[PDB]
Order: sequence, then structure tokens, then C-alpha cells
Amino acid sequence: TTIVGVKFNNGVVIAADTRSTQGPIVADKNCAKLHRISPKIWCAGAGTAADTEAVTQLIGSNIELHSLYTSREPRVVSALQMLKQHLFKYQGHIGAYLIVAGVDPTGSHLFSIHAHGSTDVGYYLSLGSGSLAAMAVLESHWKQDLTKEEAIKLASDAIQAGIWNDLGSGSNVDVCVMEIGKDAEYLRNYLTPNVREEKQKSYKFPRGTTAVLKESIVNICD
Amino acid sequence: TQQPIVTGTSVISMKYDNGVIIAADNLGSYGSLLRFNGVERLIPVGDNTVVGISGDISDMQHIERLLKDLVTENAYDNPLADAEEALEPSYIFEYLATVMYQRRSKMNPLWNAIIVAGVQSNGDQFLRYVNLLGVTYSSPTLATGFGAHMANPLLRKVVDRESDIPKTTVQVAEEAIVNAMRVLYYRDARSSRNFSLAIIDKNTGLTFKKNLQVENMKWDFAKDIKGYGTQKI
Amino acid sequence: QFNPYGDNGGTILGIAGEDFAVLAGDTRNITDYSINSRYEPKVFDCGDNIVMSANGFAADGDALVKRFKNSVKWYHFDHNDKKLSINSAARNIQHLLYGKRFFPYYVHTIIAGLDEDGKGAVYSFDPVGSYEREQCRAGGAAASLIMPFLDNQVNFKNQYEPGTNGKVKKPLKYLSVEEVIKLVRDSFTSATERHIQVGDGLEILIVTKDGVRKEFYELKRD
Amino acid sequence: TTTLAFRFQGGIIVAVDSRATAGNWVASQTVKKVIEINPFLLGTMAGGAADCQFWETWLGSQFRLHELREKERISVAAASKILSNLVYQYKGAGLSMGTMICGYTRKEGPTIYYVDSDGTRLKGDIFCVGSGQTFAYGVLDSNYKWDLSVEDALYLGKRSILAAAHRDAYSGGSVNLYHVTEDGWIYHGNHDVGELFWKVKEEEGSFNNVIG
Amino acid sequence: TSIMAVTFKDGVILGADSRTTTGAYIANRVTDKLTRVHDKIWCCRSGSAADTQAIADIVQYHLELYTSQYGTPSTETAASVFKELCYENKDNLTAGIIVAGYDDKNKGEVYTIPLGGSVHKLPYAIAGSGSTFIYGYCDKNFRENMSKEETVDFIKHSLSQAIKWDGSSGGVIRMVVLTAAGVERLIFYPDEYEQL
Amino acid sequence: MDIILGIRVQDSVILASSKAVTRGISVLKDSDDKTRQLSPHTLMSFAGEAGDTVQFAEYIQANIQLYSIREDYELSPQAVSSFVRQELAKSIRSRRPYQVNVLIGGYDKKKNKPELYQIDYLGTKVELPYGAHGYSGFYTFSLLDHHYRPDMTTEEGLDLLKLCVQELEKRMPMDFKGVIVKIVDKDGIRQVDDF
Amino acid sequence: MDIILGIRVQDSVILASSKAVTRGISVLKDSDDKTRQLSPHTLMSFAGEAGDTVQFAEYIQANIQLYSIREDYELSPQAVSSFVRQELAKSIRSRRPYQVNVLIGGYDKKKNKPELYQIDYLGTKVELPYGAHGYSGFYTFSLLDHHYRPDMTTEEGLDLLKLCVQELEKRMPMDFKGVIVKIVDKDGIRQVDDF
Amino acid sequence: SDPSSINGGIVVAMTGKDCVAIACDLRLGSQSLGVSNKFEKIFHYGHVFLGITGLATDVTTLNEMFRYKTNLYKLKEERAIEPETFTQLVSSSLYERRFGPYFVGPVVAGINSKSGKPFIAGFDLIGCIDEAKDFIVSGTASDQLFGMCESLYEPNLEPEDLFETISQALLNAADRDALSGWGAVVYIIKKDEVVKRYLKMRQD
Amino acid sequence: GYDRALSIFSPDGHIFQVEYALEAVKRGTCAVGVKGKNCVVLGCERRSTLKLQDTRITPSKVSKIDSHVVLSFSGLNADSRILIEKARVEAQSHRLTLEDPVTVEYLTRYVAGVQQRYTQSGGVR
Ligand SMILES: *[C@@](C)(CO)[C@](*)(O)[C@H](CC(C)C)NC(=O)[C@H](Cc1ccccc1)NC(=O)[C@H](CC(C)C)NC(=O)[C@H](CCc1ccccc1)NC(=O)CN1CCOCC1
Ligand SMILES: *[C@@](C)(CO)[C@](*)(O)[C@H](CC(C)C)NC(=O)[C@H](Cc1ccccc1)NC(=O)[C@H](CC(C)C)NC(=O)[C@H](CCc1ccccc1)NC(=O)CN1CCOCC1
Ligand SMILES: *[C@@](C)(CO)[C@](*)(O)[C@H](CC(C)C)NC(=O)[C@H](Cc1ccccc1)NC(=O)[C@H](CC(C)C)NC(=O)[C@H](CCc1ccccc1)NC(=O)CN1CCOCC1
Ligand SMILES: [Cl-]
Ligand SMILES: [Mg+2]
Ligand SMILES: [Mg+2]
Ligand SMILES: [Mg+2]
Repeated sequence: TTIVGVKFNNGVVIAADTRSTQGPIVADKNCAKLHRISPKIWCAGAGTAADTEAVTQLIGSNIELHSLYTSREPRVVSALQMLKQHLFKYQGHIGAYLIVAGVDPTGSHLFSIHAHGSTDVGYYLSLGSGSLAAMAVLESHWKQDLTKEEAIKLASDAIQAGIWNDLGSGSNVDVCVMEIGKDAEYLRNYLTPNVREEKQKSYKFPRGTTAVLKESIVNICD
Repeated sequence: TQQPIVTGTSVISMKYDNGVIIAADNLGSYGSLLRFNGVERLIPVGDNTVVGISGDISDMQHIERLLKDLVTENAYDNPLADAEEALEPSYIFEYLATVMYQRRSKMNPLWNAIIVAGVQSNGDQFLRYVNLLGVTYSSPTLATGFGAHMANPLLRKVVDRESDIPKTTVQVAEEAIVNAMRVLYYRDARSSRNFSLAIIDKNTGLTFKKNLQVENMKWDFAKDIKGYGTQKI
Repeated sequence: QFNPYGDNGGTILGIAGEDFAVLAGDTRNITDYSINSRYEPKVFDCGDNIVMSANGFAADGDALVKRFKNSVKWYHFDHNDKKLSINSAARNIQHLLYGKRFFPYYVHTIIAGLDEDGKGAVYSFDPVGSYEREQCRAGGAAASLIMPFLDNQVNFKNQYEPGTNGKVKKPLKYLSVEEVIKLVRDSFTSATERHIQVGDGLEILIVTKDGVRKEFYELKRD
Repeated sequence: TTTLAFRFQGGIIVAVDSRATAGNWVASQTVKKVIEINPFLLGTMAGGAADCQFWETWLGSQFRLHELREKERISVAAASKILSNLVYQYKGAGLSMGTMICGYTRKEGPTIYYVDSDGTRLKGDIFCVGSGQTFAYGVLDSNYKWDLSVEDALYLGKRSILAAAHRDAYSGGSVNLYHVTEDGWIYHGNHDVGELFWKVKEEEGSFNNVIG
Repeated sequence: TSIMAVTFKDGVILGADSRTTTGAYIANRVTDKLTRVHDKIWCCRSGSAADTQAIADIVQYHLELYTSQYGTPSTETAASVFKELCYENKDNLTAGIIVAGYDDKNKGEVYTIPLGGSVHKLPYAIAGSGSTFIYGYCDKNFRENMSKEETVDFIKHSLSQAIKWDGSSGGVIRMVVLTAAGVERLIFYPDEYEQL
Repeated sequence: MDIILGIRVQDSVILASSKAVTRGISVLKDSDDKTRQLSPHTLMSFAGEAGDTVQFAEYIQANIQLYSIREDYELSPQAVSSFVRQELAKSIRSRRPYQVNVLIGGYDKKKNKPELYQIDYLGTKVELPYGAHGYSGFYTFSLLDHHYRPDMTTEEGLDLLKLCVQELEKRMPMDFKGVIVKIVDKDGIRQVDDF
Repeated sequence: MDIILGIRVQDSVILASSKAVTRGISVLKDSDDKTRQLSPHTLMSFAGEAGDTVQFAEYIQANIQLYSIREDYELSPQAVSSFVRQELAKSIRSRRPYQVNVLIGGYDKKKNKPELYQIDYLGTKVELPYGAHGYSGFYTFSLLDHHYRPDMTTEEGLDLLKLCVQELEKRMPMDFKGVIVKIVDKDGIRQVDDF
Repeated sequence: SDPSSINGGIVVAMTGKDCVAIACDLRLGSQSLGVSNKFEKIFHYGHVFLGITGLATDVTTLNEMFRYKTNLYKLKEERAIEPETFTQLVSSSLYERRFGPYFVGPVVAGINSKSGKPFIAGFDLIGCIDEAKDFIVSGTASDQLFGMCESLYEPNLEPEDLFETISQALLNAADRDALSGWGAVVYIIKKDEVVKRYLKMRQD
Repeated sequence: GYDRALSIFSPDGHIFQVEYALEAVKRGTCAVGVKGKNCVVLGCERRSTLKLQDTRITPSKVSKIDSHVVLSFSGLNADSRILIEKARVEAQSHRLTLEDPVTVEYLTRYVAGVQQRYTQSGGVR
């Protein structure tokens, strides 16, 4: 995977590619790596696919119950603390590498979490196999006081660097923008620069090509 | 069977409209210790080729001697040693590529990654890679070590395919290389600020730049960063 | 401890027709998750209407092609410029490979051309020299993806005549050069989608009595 | 692989499959596992494909040189012993070969020799070699008699390979038949298991474990 | 890492680089290794990022609970809590921590806690991979009862050398000043400290 | 423990099990019965790790006999086999798993049909016309593929079984000291004394 | 390769050698003769690693036959055994040693006495009244301790040998497919066809 | 001793115009030894179909487990479980055994009875969901199946045409794998009828 | 090693060393071979200037190469031993690899080949 996070004027934006591997084989050409912990706290995940999904859902569930209990909108630091303490307890065996971001009554935030339970703070971050390709772009083009449209451009460019140059990443670019005072917008397939070309030939077989031994109606009803 | 002791990190390079550019920092690391700081890892051969070497420095110095000796041997009984029968980049590469593969085949490798950059007699740009395994490949941009992971992505934004080479000037190309060297200083734990850069042009020839430094760095934003999560001070 | 072998990825494909033969291969070269080159050819004209590719560890691949090209040269010197027949080339290659039985060339080798009756021929080799003439062969990283597709479309395997109760098989016939290139292009676009080490570009070498033609096609660069 | 050859009243039958594997990957279904060394000598191949194919081809060159030097076809015993002495020199180096040298001469009559890569050399009437050798033995032994006809012997050899091709995951493709007489070897065709299995099931009434 | 803490006339100063690594890749070039466990008790973190963070979080929790019941804890007390965690979990931890704090009675104090979990009270302390290269320098140049400006120069020059030689250290030099006046944060960028 | 076979025919299930018990370079016993009666119309043969085999077989036997007393009813071969599979399926993820392979031959009195189940130590169940565990299968399966017919009698099945034992005695490396044969049908379980 | 025995009696030496050749889970042959005639009054049986056995036996056979032609004379069993021991004693410190154990049974025509030598792959020679290689000895030695007498006839020796084979067939784990028996005496070497 | 490839087997699923198809081979073996040629790998709970490849004892165990769970679901909910919901239940159940997992490669297929939308999905052994518009593959010949499906597949195929495509994908993939084959079954699933067809394939 | 080419051509196309070796044969005691319908007989001369000989132990003129082949000679006695030894070794080597004793033609061809090798090898006569 390639995943990034970029802070801007009035909030934060995160992005991710959509490739899912299984050894050298591409299992899913368009999987969703952007996860919703709460309405305005989102999470980009890299590493063991089941772990990033499971850990994000568990903490997301507990965050919802906490929000109802306290009658308050959830904070990013709460999600951060709950995630890191969970991961640390499992001594790295739960292979989740996360970029946590969102807006809350305190302001806008951007963090990263590693499988062993260490957290880092920053204005721009990148995780996954294509993090070096992405970070190279971020280090070259990032500046202080980015606008919304500039941060989306920088974030998606960093993901593209991973898509093209890293074999672990590919296909499309997902984006989620979290601005202060507004609803978070989830931009599924924000870019689709890897469309499959028309095939040279149709492989529709003449009916009856396959040899059959038995037929039978299956009963699905009661 | 070897293990590398004193080592050199990334070497980066690319093609442009009239020639090729190559660069590499001046560090000789001893594990985590940044032991030697005056190490030149770009070695010119004639006035038309530059060999950039990463990996073990003792093996680099051996290769230096071989190239030095190659120039001597070519001059023997050769009236056109500074003209038609001068050493080409393609000759120098193939020689090294032969040596590297012979050494790996004897289970006693020269623990290096090498990039031969230069210009041929007919004006064509030459840029090709070879390493301890004897593996060879060519591309509009080439880089070793961390450079492969961080520099190539940046350099490929300038020259993504063959047709982008005529469209790329020497000013634009050098700017990209110098930028890449800064990124490597940010992110490679075995890199140094000081580096060397070489340009081989079909018109202006060989330009060798020593004692360059990474500059125009962004560090100011660091002061705003506090704690690792919930600290406010 | 030093490891003398490496994996440079890529995949190759050979198909034979009635009066022609093709040998295709992608132009991508890799190590681990990095791309080394987007255009590094590994299918070569070796003279005497013989095309060759040795996919796998590129250093061993280059060494082998280099030695066979040299073998062809010395065959002319020692035997009065006689044309090296495809069957003779194959047997010679076996001895090159088996010569290093106890320190092998880590490559899958395929050659293509015309036999002495003018008919299309494809031979394939394992790393230590066992060989076999076939109508059809894929080799390299995505061989397991492409090969069963070829069984189905080139040799009409598992295809029966419609309405014959799976009793009459679909009859074997030679394919036109136009139809074969269609299958090659579709095979490589499919392999590019699902294998990370396959992409960037496709280079096909076609072999007829007139000589050796080339064709190039773009592939997805992610 | 699965290969067999047995001696009987009417000479020697030799039968092999045609599959080649690299782990669980079925690499080929059309491999020629019988080498025709000369009009009176055959060799079977099991184990490492390159090892078998290279050395049994080399073997035929040595036997050609024998008849040039001695003005006489090489004996089956001498032929098999050249191979066994060769592989013995490479003992421990990691060659993988399970071979059977089958042929006829005047002095010996019909003869079969088992030769493998750890140096074992055995004369005998019946042998099965390969990963599916046990499956072939089961059918072959339970139906074998010396007084089989040429027609029945050919079928039993074919049927024994089919049995192994079915059960052994690393055997299959097609059956190659050979018959060796006083006049030399005779090829009895390539038989694809795809069609042969169903033809045998219907006509013989066997293979009741399979869904018809 | 390269980290150090130095006592002086008016209190104590903590110092650190900003580099976090995965092998040879710098995962974070602007890391803050100086962290607050109490108003005027801070620590320098070296070793595993995950372990030192987990530990520092637990210590902050303990000292917050201590304050609620018994008032402000001593610097010695804080070091004892760090020790208790590091010693009792020595088999599962990779943490080299320097504890530094300012009392009004005891003034500036520095306690260092190596891998084993042992406690050592010192006038000044150095630790982390890059500390090996400055034992000679720091021993020759340290004096007791230095001024604020002198101590800042001592830490700056020391960490500058540690960074110069250690590949596992780099980025900016962060510092935290602990005195009766309050808490002051300082930062120093490469362009300044490299050419010292 | 080594050779256990099973053949289902028209009206019965026939189990054959080797008599040898070997440990080291000594055959300690040549008359061992590697089977337990689970119920009047259900028989289980077993083979595997020393100790584990008998301990497991008797544990199953006790449980099925307990069920029979409680409900005053005989469980079907299908039900018994499913119980056995689950016990092995639990076992494989235990601290120390049972390393036992079994064949369950039974006659279902409600369906009036013979049934043969093959279950390995992992808990892998399959119903078969003929079955075998261990190296035996590598000879007997291909043999039975050829000679087996579904409508055979018990006498035809015993001849078919003799054909298997002969092949094993010819081609197997170890001396397994012959077999004990038992038949399961509508009238229950009985042993063939002369084989 | 597995079972080789030897018994020296009053006027002859008797060697017994198993007929089975096994590889994996298959008995490839059940009529193998694990012996070579070195000279008219000297016989050597062998057992050990596949290939090594026959290669070694024939190499010795060639050397002894060469000596016989050169000198027009037959070497004594004692002389042959010492030659064999030295070849094995060289072998053990080679790059790849012969892993072969042998028994040499011969009749010395000058002394008019039968002689039996046991030599292992290390080159360890001993003259014995009765000998065995491999696991066979663990049964046969104690048996022969009890039943053997020095003044026995050839017929008494064959009965004594039958008593050994019976015990091995009862208690050995592997089926070795019987034995080929050969007698060495004043009249040379001959094979017993019905054993 | 690699649990996922001891017994062998494959499963594949595809979508079409207002229909779905799921297919599997019939082999169960012990490494090289083929044991059974009747071992089906596709099960169904109401109108939701589940295929499972991998270690056979776990295939059986999980079938029994999901039958158990879907039966309790139906009693309490008073309706049949839908493919989208069932997918989540499978994921939950597998991840519950995160550090001692069932060695399986399950595949869900079915049509949602409310919306009428065709649905397919795949999982890894610890429960990661892989949703797809086009096709899902699983088993010892997954590489082969990926290659066949990616080239042969086109969208919006009619049930009769879709049958040919999925059948040819399974057959030609199985013939390039030693541990897969020995017979095959294909399920064609329309909104309110389901046809099951046994394929004739080579028996080696 | 001693390399000298002792057997060489002369202007008239003769190899004198080979021809002088024939003179040594002409000096040697007579030997005769006659083959019948079902047998072969080898006759040999023994010079009678040697009395007080011990015929039990004195080397015999006819030598067995194998149990089925014999070799007699004329010329230098010491030389003959070397050929006989090489022949006897080759005889056992043939039985070992071909599993069949040598033919008389083969054994002759081998011995003749050895004799030829000494006519164009350096350092030997
Ligand atoms: C980039 C693309 C690569 O790093 C991203 O980081 C993505 C993250 C996305 C998916 C959130 N990572 C992957 O795609 C990830 C790479 C990976 C593989 C293996 C271990 C760790 C990371 N791939 C996966 O997680 C796949 C998801 C599939 C496609 C549904 N799962 C697997 O590859 C599983 C790994 C399961 C596992 C077990 C124990 C510890 C860690 C992971 N592997 C298999 O299923 C392979 N095999 C199938 C046959 O049954 C045996 C297991
Ligand atoms: C039955 C079918 C199986 O036992 C037979 O015994 C046949 C005998 C026939 C072919 C004469 N045996 C094989 O098919 C044999 C099995 C085998 C494999 C490897 C070692 C020993 C035995 N298969 C082969 O020899 C294959 C044939 C190729 C695929 C056509 N060859 C390989 O696997 C080669 C060579 C292996 C090797 C041996 C010795 C030294 C070095 C290498 N290896 C590869 O092709 C590697 N691999 C294939 C998959 O793709 C990635 C690379
Ligand atoms: C200097 C740099 C060294 O002493 C400092 O002490 C800093 C201290 C600060 C950051 C608090 N130490 C590190 O930066 C520390 C060095 C280190 C590495 C490994 C073990 C102990 C210490 N780095 C880390 O902790 C990183 C931080 C991540 C990148 C945010 N973590 C890793 O490198 C993980 C840790 C796993 C681990 C191993 C042993 C004990 C505890 C945790 N290691 C990996 O991910 C391994 N990596 C996998 C990819 O291939 C390269 C190796
Ligand atoms: Cl940190
Ligand atoms: Mg098979
Ligand atoms: Mg530094
Ligand atoms: Mg198959």
C-alpha cells in the first residue's frame, strides 16, 4: 500500500491507493483503505488487511459508545490513545499501520500509528510500501499555509508517486477531506488513471461448448 | 563470501536533451558511524565518461585502480588514443559488467552498485547500471540504494519516457538532481550534506563539480511540533 | 551470507503458426518492489531466424543469450556458413544449460523460429536443460496465469462441438498471425492487471521466411 | 511420473505417462518419457527431467560408438551398466534418475534392467518406477501372467498407467505404449487420458468411484 | 538517538535530537523526544519509540494520580516510578530514559535509567546511540554551577558532535529549560549547529 | 499399527486390519485386533501413534454405549461418524492431539444400506465404496478402481479383499503378519476366523 | 540389502543372504543374490548402502581374479580377507567412503579347514565360528551361542541355519523375502536351490 | 506440512445480468494420493451460497458452524439471511480465531432478495473481505483462475452464456494444477430458480 | 620428464627404431601357432645352451591372459611381461564393465594399440 495525510488552512486531508496484494498477485484492484472511525474522524490503513479493518472497527465502535456516554463529539486523540494502547498490548502481532486524522472541538489533527504502538505528529505523513515514493513528493512540494485545493493536489500526487513507482501500490486514488465547521467529504475513486483498455477479442463461447454430465433443479425454498 | 565494511550510499543520475547528469555524496560510513567525510565516489574516465559507485569502499578503490589501468592499456600502441580509438562509455561499462558477473560466479563479489554515465562518439547519451550480482539495466533515470526508492520517483516526473528526453534542458535536469539530493539528506540515515555532481554534455563536454552542499532546506515547521499525541507544551 | 541469485521478474510467451512464429515478452525489469527499467528488452534476434529469451535472473539470462549468440557465430566458422536449424539450436542450448548443472542458470528459456519444413516452431527449456517442442508456451512470473488461457484458446482444450453431447472435440487448426497477436496482447493486458511484476510495455518478435519483424505496445505502468 | 515395463511370453511391454510437474504446477502433459536408443533398445525416464533426458541421450551416443568399434550391437547388460557406472561417479552430487533399460539381443533374449541414481542396478521381469509406481503395481501384479497374449499384454500396460494417472496427482496426460520383440521395438500409439478414461470406464465397467 | 540532561545554577536543561529511524530510513525527522510527565518533571526518551511512549504515558498517569492525593511529587519519586516499570519489565522493554526535574528545595536534579532498570543520580547524563561519541567531550567540558547560556552552549556543542558522527541522530536540536521562572522550549536548526 | 482397509458392497461392509504390533526391531505381537465395536451394527478400526489409538477408540466406544443406554436406541452410522469427526476436529487444535486414523463400517437399519466412512486424525470425513489409511492406499485404491463393482456380494467382496492382501504382502516392505477380517451387515458384526 | 549370515562348521562354511531389494514403500525385487564368487574356494556376501555394495563387491572380485591369472594360483581365505580389510580401511578416510559390510566364507586347501571372516565398513576384521551383519546379529548370536557345536556336519549346520531364519521371520519388522543359501567346502561353491 | 495445500481444491464465482454463478472441483486428496472424487466444496444457507477451499477438516467444520449460526439467525430474525449480512458474519467468525485460524479460503455468492442485486465476495483465512463486481477466485489453482477469469470475463452475461465462461475458467485452471480437478460442479443462480450442473472433465 | 622423439622418420620413409625392434624379434626363440578345426596349438622353442636350469620355476613361454585366451611371443623377454600385464588387466576390466569376457580380436587389438602407442610417443622406444 501507499497512504498519506496532509494538513491545510482549515482542516486536514488523507488519501490512499486501492491495490490489495496476495504475494505477487493483485487480489483486489479497487479496495477501500479509507475507514470511518466517527463522522469527522477518518483513518487510512496499511499492513495486514484484516488487522487494519478489525482494529479500526473495534475502536470506532468504542468511540461511538463513548460519544453517546459523554454527550460530546469524539476527539482524534481519543481514537489515537485507544488504538496505540490496543496495538502495544499485542506487541506488534496485529500488523496495522495507520494514519489517523480528523476534526473535533479542539481543532484539526493528523497522526500516524505503527503496529508496535508508537505514534507520531506531523503536518505531512506517509505510510506503507510506497511511503518512500510518496514522502519524496511531499518533501519536494510541501509548504506551510496550504489551501484546500492545494492540499488535495499534493496528497493525490503523493499517492500517484506510489501508484506508478511502487509495485505494492496501484489502480485508483481515494481521498477524504475533513474541514472545520463542515461535513467531511469522502471522495471514493477521486482519480481513475488506470482504466483497462478494450480487449482485442470477445471470448463469448458458442452455447453448448462445455460438456455436461448431469442437470438438476436446486431447492432454495422451505 | 564477503561482508561490506566501509560503505557509500546512493548514486543518482538521469538523461537530458544533450547529455547526462550524475551525482553522489562524499561519505564513507562504518556501520552507523559516519567515519570518513572526504570520499569522492564519482570517478571520471577520459573526458566523456563518469563512473559512480556505491557499496564497499575498499572494492570501490580496487575498481578505481582497474579503470586507471584500463586507460593506460588503451594508450599502448594506439596513435588514435585521444581520437577515434578513445575509450567509449559503452566499452568501460561492458568491461566492468564482465568483471562483476565473473566475481559473483566465483562466489567472491565486488560488493558494489555501479552507474556508468557518459556520451558516445556519435553524440548518443549513455546511462547503464550494474551491481554485485552482475545484473544490468538501462533507463532514462537510474539510481542506487535509497536513491532507487526516493530519487527515481522525482526524476521520472521530469523524464517519464524516451520522448521526454529532447524536451528536457540541462537547467531543468540539474535542478531535479539537486532537489533529489536534498530529499535523500532529509530521509537517508547514512547520507551527508556534502556531495559531488558531474555533467557530460555532447557540446560543452565534461563538467565536474566538487564540494556542493544541500541548501534551501525546510526545518522551521519543527518548532510547532510538540509531544507525540496529547502533549500541549 | 552472500546469495548469488536474484529475481528480475517479467514474463514471456511463445506461439507457433503454420508458416510463422512469435516470441513476446514484457519490457519491465524489477528487484523486490522497485522498478529498475520500464523498457529493458529481453527478447533477442540471434541470427539464422532464431529468436530467444531467457527470463528470470537477468544476469544469468544475459550470459546465456550472449553465449548462444556466440555459439551461432562459431557454428558458421566451423561448418562453412551452414544455417543453424531450430532443432540443432535447441540441443546446443541444452548442453549450455546442463554444463552448469551444479551451479545453474536460474532462467526459463524459450526460442522460436521455423523448422526445416518451413513450419513454425517453439521450444522451451527448464533451468538445467530439459527441452520440448510445443505449439504454445508461457514462461516467467505470470506463466501460471497465461498458460491455461493458451491451452483453451490455442489448443482448444476443454472445448467441445455444440450439440454433440460432449463427444466430438473442437477441431485443431492453425491460427493466422492476426489472430495470434490478438491472443498475445490480451494475455499480457490480463497478466498486467493481476501480477505486480508485469507491465510497462510489450515487445513482440514475429518470425516468417522473409525475416524478423518487431511490434511494440504500451502496457499499464502501475 | 509413472513408468512400467514387464517381460512375458511375447516379448516386453513398456508403458509410460507424459506429465511433467514443478511442485503442484503441471508444466507439461506431452512429454516423451521413452527414449528410442536404437531399433532394439528402449530407455524409460523418471525423476529429474533434465538429468534423465541429457544422460539417456548421451547414453545412445556411447552405444553408437560401441557398435562402430566392435561391429556389433551393444548388449542390454552392458548398456545398463554404462549408465549405472556413470551415475555412480555422480553419487552424492544430487542426480535424480529412475530408469529402465529394455531391449532384445540374440545372446540375452528379452531383458529388462532397473537403474537408479543412487547406483542400484537390477535385472528382472517386472518393474514400476516413479511417484505413481505403487498404483501401477497394484493393477499390474493382480492381473499379470506369463501366458498373456500380445493384445492383452498391451492393454494391461496401458490400463496400469491409466490407474496411476487417475490416483497419483503427479502422473497423467497421456499413455505411450511400446512392444519389444525379437525383430525390435514397435510403437503402439499415444493415448490421451482425457478420452481413454471414459472409454475404459464405459467398456470395462470399472472406475465406479467416479461420478459417471 | 542522542539525548542528554544537564543541571546548572538556576535548575536543569534537557536536550535531544529529532531523528526516528526504521533501519536506515528516517521515519520522522522532526520528532519530539523531550516529553512531559509533570509540570516541571520531564524526560528524554531513547530506545524503542513504542516502549518509551507507553512507559511515559503510564508514568504521567501515576504522577497525576499522586498529585491529586499527596500534592507535587519529587523528581526522585518520578524516577522511582520509571525504574519500577523498566526493572520489573526488563525482559520485554528496550528503553533508555533520562529523568530531569526542578524542585524548589532540591533545585535541578538528573536521574538516568539504562536498559537494566537501574537508577543513577548524576550532575549531568548522556544517553542514546550518539552519546558514545561525546563521552570524551562532555567529561572534559562539563562544570558544576554553570549559567543558562553556558549550559545551552554545552548541550548545543555536544549534541552537534553526536549528530555529526552518529547516523542514527540528526534533524533539529530540541531543548527544554526547567527553572523557578517556568518552562521554556528551545529549537536549533542544522544551518546553525552544523557549522559550530 | 499400519494396515487398515474397508470395502462396502451391496449388503455389507467388510473391514480388514493387520495383526502385527512392532516396536523397534521386534514384533511384540502377531495376533492384535485393531478394532472396537461401537454398537451392534457399527464397527471402527484404527491405526496411528502408539497408545493414542486404543485410548481414543475406547473413549469413543464408551460414549456411544452411554448414548445407547440413555435413549434405548442405536445411533445411525452417519450420526456416529459425525460424532467421531467432531472429536478429532477438536483434538487437532489441542495441546496434544490424538494422532489416530479410523475407518467406520456400519449397517443403517432404517435405510437398509451398508455405509463406510474414512476419517483421518485431522477430522477429515468422507463416505466411500472402498477406503484405506496409511501406505496401504497407494496399492489398494488403484486395484479396487479396476476390480470393484457396486452390486457385489459379501463373498465377492472377500475375494476382492484377498486380492488386496496378496498385493500388499508382495510389495510392502514390512511384515504385517496377516489381517483380521470382520463383516458388518443386517445381522450385526461377525469375525472371519480363517483368512 | 539387510540380512546376511554365516556359519563355519567342521568341513564347510555356509552363507545365507536375504533376497529382498526395497526402495521406499516398494519391494522392487524378491530374488536378489547378495554375493560374489572371488575365487573357486572363496565367497563374499555383502550388505549396506545402495549401489556401493555391488560396486565394491565386483571391484574386489576383479582384483582377486586378476591375481589368480597373474600367479596361476588361488589366494588363501586369510590372504583375501586381509586384502578386503585394507581396501575398506583405506575407504573410511576417503572423500566418499564405501558403506558396505561383508562376510567372507572360504575353504583353505593347504590347511584343509573352513574359515569365516566378518568385516564391517570401517575395516574391522574378525575370524568367527558364526557371524552376522546388521540387526540380524541381535537375534542370531544368542541363538547360536546356545545351539552351535564346533564338530557339526554340513547338514547339522543347515538345520541350525533354518532355526535362525525362522526366528528372524518371526521377530523382524521387515519382510526380507527369504534367503539364498550357499555352501563352501573342499569341492568349491554350490547353491542350495530349495530353502 | 502446509495446511492450505494438503487436501487441494478450488472455487470460483462470477456475476452476470440479473444472475450469479459459483463453481468448484470435487477432489479431496492427501498430498499426492487422491482419496475422494465426491467432495463438494459449495454449501448453501437459504438463498446464500458459500464455497470453501483449503484444509478439508476446517471446510467441514465451518460449514457446520455457519449452518448453526444461520439457523439461529432465522429463528430470531424471522427471515433468511442476505449475502451482504452473511459476508459480515463470516468475517467476524474468522477474525475471532485470529491467532489460531481456520486454514480456508471462503467465497460468498447470492442475489439479494429485496433489491435483486447480484453479489459475490471472497476472504483470506483471518477474515479480510474482498468484494468484487466481476469475479472471485480461491484455492490451490488461484493463480490459474485469476488468469482465466481476467481474460475470459465480460460484464452483463446472460445465465446461459455465463455458465460457459465460468465452466471454461474452472476446467482449464484445474488441468494446470496437480491437486485440483477430479470432477466439477457449477451453480447458476437466478432470482427465484437455481440450476446445478456437473461438468465432464479429464480424470487425472 | 624425458621427452625425446626416439622413433622418427628417415629420408627413405622408414622408422628405423621400429625396424630395429623387428631385428630383436628375429633374434628371439622361435614360436609357432597352428589352428585346427576345433582347436589351436601354440608351439615354442627353448634354447639348449642353458643346462642346470630349474624348469619348475622358470617363466613359461606361453602365458594365460584370461581362462579362454593365451599369448606367446618372440623377442625381448623383459618387454613381453609388460604387454602381458597390461593385457591381463584389460581382460578383467572388460569383464567388469561389459559383463562378458574379451573376444580374441578385441584383446589383440588392445595389445596392438599399446605397441603402436610406443612408436609415436616421446621418451620411449
Ligand atoms: C499494500 C498494498 C501492501 O503493503 C497495502 O499495505 C495493503 C493494505 C490494504 C490491503 C489495507 N496490504 C495488503 O494488501 C496485504 C499485504 C500483506 C500480505 C501478507 C501479510 C501482510 C500484508 N494483503 C493482505 O492483507 C491480504 C488481503 C487479501 C487480499 C484478502 N491477505 C493476505 O495476503 C493473507 C495474509 C494473512 C495473514 C496471516 C497471518 C499474518 C499476517 C497475515 N495471506 C493469504 O491469505 C495467503 N494464503 C492464502 C491461502 O491460505 C493461506 C494464506
Ligand atoms: C513425474 C511426472 C513426477 O515425478 C516424473 O518423475 C517426471 C519425470 C519426467 C519429467 C521425465 N519428473 C518431473 O516432472 C520432474 C520432477 C522433479 C522436479 C525437480 C527435481 C526433481 C524431480 N520435473 C522436472 O524436472 C521439472 C520439469 C520442467 C518444469 C519442465 N523441472 C524443474 O522443476 C526445474 C529443474 C529443477 C532442478 C533440478 C535440479 C537442479 C536445479 C533445478 N526447475 C524449475 O523449472 C524451477 N521452477 C519451475 C516453476 O517455475 C519457477 C521455476
Ligand atoms: C536513536 C534513533 C537510537 O537509539 C533513538 O534512541 C530513537 C528513540 C526515539 C525514537 C524515541 N530510537 C528509534 O528511533 C528506534 C530505534 C529502534 C529500532 C528498533 C528497536 C529499538 C529501537 N526506532 C523505532 O522504535 C522505530 C520507530 C517506528 C519507525 C515509528 N520502530 C522500529 O524500527 C520497529 C520497532 C520494532 C521493534 C523491534 C525491537 C524492539 C521493539 C520494537 N522495527 C521495525 O519495524 C523493523 N523493521 C521492519 C522493516 O524492515 C526494517 C526493520
Ligand atoms: Cl517518538
Ligand atoms: Mg493425476
Ligand atoms: Mg547524522
Ligand atoms: Mg489436475
